[PDB]
Amino acid sequence: TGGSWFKILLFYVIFYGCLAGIFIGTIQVMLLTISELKPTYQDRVAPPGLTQIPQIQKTEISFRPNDPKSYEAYVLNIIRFLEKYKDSAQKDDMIFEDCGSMPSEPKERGEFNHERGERKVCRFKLDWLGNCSGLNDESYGYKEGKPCIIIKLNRVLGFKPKPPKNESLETYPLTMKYNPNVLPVQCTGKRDEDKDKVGNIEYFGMGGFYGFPLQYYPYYGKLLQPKYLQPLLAVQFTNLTLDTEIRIECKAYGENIGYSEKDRFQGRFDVKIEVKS
Amino acid sequence: GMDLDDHRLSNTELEQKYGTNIIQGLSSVRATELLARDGPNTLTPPKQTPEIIKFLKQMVGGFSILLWIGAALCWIAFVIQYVNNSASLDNVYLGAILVLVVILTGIFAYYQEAKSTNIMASFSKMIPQQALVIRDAEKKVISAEQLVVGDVVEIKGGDQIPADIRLVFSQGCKVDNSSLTGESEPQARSTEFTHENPLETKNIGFYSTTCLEGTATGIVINTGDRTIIGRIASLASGVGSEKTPIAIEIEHFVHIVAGVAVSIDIIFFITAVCMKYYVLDAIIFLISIIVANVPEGLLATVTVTLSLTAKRMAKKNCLVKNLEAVETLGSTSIICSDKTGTLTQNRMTVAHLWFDNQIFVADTSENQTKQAFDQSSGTWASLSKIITLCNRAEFRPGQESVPIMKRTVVGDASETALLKFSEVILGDVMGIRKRNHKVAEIPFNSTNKFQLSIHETEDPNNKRFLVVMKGAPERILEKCSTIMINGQEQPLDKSSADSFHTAYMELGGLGERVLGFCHLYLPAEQFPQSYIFDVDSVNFPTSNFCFVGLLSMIDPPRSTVPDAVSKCRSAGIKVIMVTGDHPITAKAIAKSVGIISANNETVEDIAKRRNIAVEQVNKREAKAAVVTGMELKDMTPEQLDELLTNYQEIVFARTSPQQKLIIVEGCQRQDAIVAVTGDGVNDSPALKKADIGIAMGIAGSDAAKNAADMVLLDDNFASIVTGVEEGRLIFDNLKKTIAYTLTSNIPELCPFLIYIVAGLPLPIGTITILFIDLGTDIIPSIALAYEKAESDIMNRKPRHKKKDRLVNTQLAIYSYLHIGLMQALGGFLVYFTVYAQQGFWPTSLINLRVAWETDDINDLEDSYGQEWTRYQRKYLEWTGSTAFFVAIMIQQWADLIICKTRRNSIFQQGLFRNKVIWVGIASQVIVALILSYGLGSVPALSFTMLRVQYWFVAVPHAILIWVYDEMRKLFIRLYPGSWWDKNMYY
Ligand SMILES: CCCCCCCC/C=C/CCCCCCCC(=O)OC[C@H](COP(=O)(O)OCC[N+](C)(C)C)OC(=O)CCCCCCC/C=C/CCCCCCCC
Ligand SMILES: CCCCCCCC/C=C\CCCCCCCC(=O)OC[C@H](COP(=O)(O)OCC[N+](C)(C)C)OC(=O)CCCCCCC/C=C/CCCCCCCC
Ligand SMILES: CCCCCCCC/C=C\CCCCCCCC(=O)O[C@H](COC(=O)CCCCCCC/C=C/CCCCCCCC)COP(=O)(O)OCC[N+](C)(C)C
Ligand SMILES: CC(C)CCC[C@@H](C)[C@H]1CC[C@H]2[C@@H]3CC=C4C[C@@H](O)CC[C@]4(C)[C@H]3CC[C@]12C
Ligand SMILES: CC(C)CCC[C@@H](C)[C@H]1CC[C@H]2[C@@H]3CC=C4C[C@@H](O)CC[C@]4(C)[C@H]3CC[C@]12C
Ligand SMILES: CC(C)CCC[C@@H](C)[C@H]1CC[C@H]2[C@@H]3CC=C4C[C@@H](O)CC[C@]4(C)[C@H]3CC[C@]12C
Ligand SMILES: *[C@@H]1O[C@H](CO)[C@@H](O)[C@H](O)[C@H]1NC(C)=O
Ligand code: ALF
Ligand SMILES: [K+]
Ligand SMILES: [K+]
Ligand SMILES: [K+]
Ligand SMILES: [Mg+2]
Repeated sequence: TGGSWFKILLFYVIFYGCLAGIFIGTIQVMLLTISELKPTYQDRVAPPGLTQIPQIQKTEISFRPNDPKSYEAYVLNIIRFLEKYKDSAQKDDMIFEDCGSMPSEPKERGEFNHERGERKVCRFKLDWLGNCSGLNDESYGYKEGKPCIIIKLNRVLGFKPKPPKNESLETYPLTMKYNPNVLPVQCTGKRDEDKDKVGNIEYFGMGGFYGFPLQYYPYYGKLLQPKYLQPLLAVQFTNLTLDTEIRIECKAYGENIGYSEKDRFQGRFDVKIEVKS
Repeated sequence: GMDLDDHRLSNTELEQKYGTNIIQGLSSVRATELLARDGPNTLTPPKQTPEIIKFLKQMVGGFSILLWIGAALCWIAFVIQYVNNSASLDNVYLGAILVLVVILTGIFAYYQEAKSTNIMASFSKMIPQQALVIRDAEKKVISAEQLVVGDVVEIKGGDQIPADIRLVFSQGCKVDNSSLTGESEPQARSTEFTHENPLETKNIGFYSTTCLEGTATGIVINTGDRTIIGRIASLASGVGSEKTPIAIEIEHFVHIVAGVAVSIDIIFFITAVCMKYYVLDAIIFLISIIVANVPEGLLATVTVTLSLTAKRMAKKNCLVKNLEAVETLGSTSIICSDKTGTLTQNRMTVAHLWFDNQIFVADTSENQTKQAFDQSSGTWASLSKIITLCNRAEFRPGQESVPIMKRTVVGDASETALLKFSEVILGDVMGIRKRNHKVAEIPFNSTNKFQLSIHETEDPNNKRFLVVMKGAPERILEKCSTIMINGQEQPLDKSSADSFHTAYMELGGLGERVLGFCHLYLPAEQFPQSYIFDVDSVNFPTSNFCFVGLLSMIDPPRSTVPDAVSKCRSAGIKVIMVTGDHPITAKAIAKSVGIISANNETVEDIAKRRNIAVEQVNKREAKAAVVTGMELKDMTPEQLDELLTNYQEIVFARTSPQQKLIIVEGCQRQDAIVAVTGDGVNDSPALKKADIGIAMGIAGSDAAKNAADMVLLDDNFASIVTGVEEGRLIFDNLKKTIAYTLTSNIPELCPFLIYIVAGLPLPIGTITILFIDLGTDIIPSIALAYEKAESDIMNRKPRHKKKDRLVNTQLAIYSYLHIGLMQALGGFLVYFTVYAQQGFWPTSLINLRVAWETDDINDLEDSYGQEWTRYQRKYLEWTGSTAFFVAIMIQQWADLIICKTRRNSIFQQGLFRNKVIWVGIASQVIVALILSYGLGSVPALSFTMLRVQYWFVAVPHAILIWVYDEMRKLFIRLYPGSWWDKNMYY
């Protein structure tokens, strides 16, 4: 009957409303136990990943220096990423602090609490990325056979990278360790036959060192420390075989930095570059 | 199909019709061309479907069509992905699992699907191999198959009748038509028209019936399948290919669930088309919908439940041939039961004996040890001696330590009954028969209806000749001039004759066959010891006898039958007796069992009481009715329907097997589930047409046991009430199992709906929900079949098949909407807890699935600004999926607890009374622990290890489910029929 229909609809309305209320109350009680400044857990993001800027789809780079449209996507992506790294957007001193040009110890800017207000970020200037900054070089190197990719370390709150001590033999002598303040980064060919065609490697870092300075760490969380500019490392090749596909691997060494076979980007690259004639 | 019976014709008309001759027969050419045209005299076996097609047809029944569509969609998705260079796999696994599920479900359904078989194999024991037929006036032995209609055949004693013949020459021929009437009483044969009905015409022999004694000659009229037993076999093999009530309920449940799944899939596929999704995403969503909305493990669980019940019933000597038949007994509304062999013991037994002008009652139980009916009274010694000495039956050899009622005896049925009585009440009559010498006289000639035996007493005191005689009571009385009442002998008083006659009439009224007894001592003054005796009955007198007593036989019911019938009638079942015996015996047995109560009274009895015409009495007053075969052969079906509807207690008498089939069909026209009990060939068509057929084990015949769905090995008729108990318990526990199975579909379906609509990362995968469907819920589904009865099961009325369904709308609504939604809510709470505690707040997960599942992006920014590689994102996804799985499991623990009852409370029913429930809970604990910390230590099948706190987030939601269900059942209990019983009870 119509009255029966009204009674059943009223019952279902109140029942579903009560269920929704219980669900929302449980969500609120759970959210009361998470902090808005630091994550409760870092199980999955504790070993930071390594990522390049051009953001290539199939882990491959195939372009022709002749046709502008062949490298237009990479050039536009690099411009889009590096637009925020221009010094024109870092001039304000209330929120930016000029940190020295020489690598130094990590900066502890207080503690993860609402007190002490916001944080100040060390400024990263494009001049340190020599001949891949876009200031006085067009196409960001994508002229005849001069590709360069900007390597970055994934942001993790409270993360202080620990560079490897030079006690154990790391690699061939780089003639400058500076371990306590620089996290080493090196790009090598994937296997033996790609080392003969990869060519020389040019690293452009802050202060001339080949790695990420530790003065920019730790990250504080986009709320305490917004407008944070992570350190960059432009890697340029300048010599590679035309019409050939070369697999190049970039690895970040450190005591705390980890690797994984399952995860291919945990401190490593699998990038392929092919330069057509 | 020939039915133009012509037993009215004389010999000459038979000759002209069939073109033969008694002296000659049929010529060889004539017989060969008959064998060519008419066909061999052999029951033609029916066409049967080979088992492999019966097995293959199971792969398209149930939920298997949806699973096949899902497997096809999985293959299409994989080929599309392979074209686009996607080695992710994860879909061949799903297709293989779906195909394996289809195969396993088909295997289980084939195991549950009937038994097929044919009845013809049972008739081979009766069909004769050869026959003595005459051709060209020569007596030759010819195989019965070669015999064809029209030829003259001669039948001796002790052999099966070759075919349906019309007797022309007979000499003391007595047949045993137990396959047509169910009665082993020898039926005499003649060469004259006796009855209009060919089944009682007395001048027709029947195919496969045995001739007990004598010679006969007849003209074959029907052969092969045109014979009466041929039609019986054709009917018993050509009917019964119909679904069972439990099969119909399961099919309706499948229809409801499949309709829900199809509707949801179609509507959400249309919405996905209307929301700019790629075809691959749409078909993946469709596969997830199909897998989530199908209860794969339920149809096998029902089979396992039925198998467990069948085993625990076969433990009680009740073999269940058809697995689907355990349920049917319990939804049965009408039990049409055979009289002889089923309700009665099929053995002639003395019931009443009359002397001293009083009626004594004798025990008739099969396992009786002794008899005590005022034995110390007078006249009992003379009655004992006359019963012992005046008998011809003898026990069979090899019977030293055999139970007395189970000892095989050679002799007449009446002689066997008296001999069993004497052995029981005296112990050893062999010594008594030996010590009392028997003169070589025992005239038991036909048309005499009496027999006498002269003996000499072994007692030295008397030492006088004795003439004991028994026979028809009227002949005994007319030869009697005195009666022995308490030692001394009264004259033939008018009052004594009146008492004799009224005892005769009442004993006949109880449907019993009386036998009169009388003895006459011969004084030695007139008959010396050496006096010669002659068989001519002229050397000794046969008059002026003394009547001692009068005994009657009943063929009594089994000991457990009356109580079982009373319980069945108290359980709301209507018992009908359909028998081939005479109406008087059937009515007496019905009154003695409980089919007709003592107070209930039929039309004929009302007419006798009021002395008015039988047409004058209104049939509304009569509460019982006895219908003979003739009253039913000319009954229009509407009249039969009204007869069944009006009268609560009905007895059918002198019914042919076709009439039994007619009665069963007419009872099924009233939308009633019928059960048939029988132990004879004539019950096979009824035992097949019935929804469940029950046959006796020891007393039963091969045809009945082949045509039945259940066989009682010890012939304990009391097993029917236990069967009804088990069937009703099965129905209730099946409701519980179906609710518990359907409740977990919604927690598996809601994540995919939310994933499509709000674009969250996938809360759970398809293999994960398959693990719920196949691994965790099966043992609790079996456990819910061990729940004890909530209320008085055997006091309810039988369920209405059309009105009451196993899966109604209330159960489906409660399982999908009231429960299931709560489980989805708890699982989503756990999922949001897992995601938020690692960096992704609940509001940051809206419409993130496109960037979440992009292998190109490896710097996804969460709420805190951290950047996540693709593999870390999918590892977090697997963690959330495993946690959602665990939440579903725990809320299913709660739902098992709340589904243990339907109207009661867990406080009343008991938490630990059902240990299989706790076995199921422990099994889920073990299975989840393995699936989380084994498989998952290596990330596989979207399983990862879980933190300790993710195992207990959904426990409060389980407690909430339990509290809500307890409140619902409490309000159902408090106010019955108060809009809460009508809407919330399932
Ligand atoms: C039966 C099956 C049921 C399944 C249920 C699935 C539900 C899926 C919905 C999930 C969203 C839940 C959000 C609840 C969040 C808490 C409530 C609240 O108070 O949150 C206010 C939010 C901020 O919370 P936070 O996450 O920042 O807290 C972070 C924690 N702390 C505060 C500590 C930092 O305010 C904000 O910033 C955002 C303000 C604007 C929000 C716009 C949302 C528009 C989304 C629409 C999609 C709706 C789809 C519905 C589909 C139904 C299908 C049946
Ligand atoms: C986004 C999508 C989410 C999907 C969630 C799950 C959706 C499905 C859930 C429940 C649907 C159950 C369908 C059951 C169908 C039964 C089929 C059938 O065989 O029918 C036979 C019955 C016989 O009736 P009877 O004589 O036994 O009744 C006697 C009543 N007495 C006693 C008061 C007189 O016929 C009837 O009952 C009439 C049946 C009328 C049904 C009308 C439609 C009901 C469906 C409502 C669902 C709407 C969507 C809900 C989504 C919620 C999202 C929050
Ligand atoms: C907090 C933990 C979870 C709590 C769950 C609570 C479940 C129970 C909720 C409501 C049922 C209350 C009524 C019980 C008795 C009904 C008597 C009756 O319906 O009377 C009927 C008229 O009533 C009405 O029109 C109103 C019907 C009841 C409306 C209840 C309120 C609306 C719906 C509430 C449901 C909320 C559920 C929320 C759950 C959220 C998730 C956990 C007719 O009575 P009559 O004349 O035939 O009397 C019979 C006479 N005689 C007894 C002698 C035979
Ligand atoms: C919340 C909204 C979006 C969806 C829920 C709709 C619910 C409340 C409505 C829509 C159709 C309704 C159902 C229509 C038919 C029946 C069958 C009847 O025998 C009992 C009532 C019942 C079961 C109704 C219950 C309430 C009902 C299910
Ligand atoms: C909003 C959406 C989810 C509502 C969907 C309601 C659908 C799934 C429900 C509501 C009514 C239901 C139907 C009601 C009647 C019948 C006839 C029966 O012989 C088979 C089941 C069938 C065909 C049901 C199938 C499922 C059904 C169609
Ligand atoms: C009513 C409540 C208790 C029901 C909840 C059952 C929970 C608490 C039980 C059931 C299964 C159990 C888990 C099974 C697996 C593991 C992994 C092992 O390495 C640590 C113990 C741990 C984590 C167990 C903790 C306790 C546990 C989660
Ligand atoms: C790129 O920059 C380096 C900086 O030392 C410079 O030496 C080199 O010539 C440049 N390459 C060209 C050809 O632009
Ligand atoms: F003895 Al019957 F049907 F009457 F088997
Ligand atoms: K399911
Ligand atoms: K049957
Ligand atoms: K299920
Ligand atoms: Mg019988």
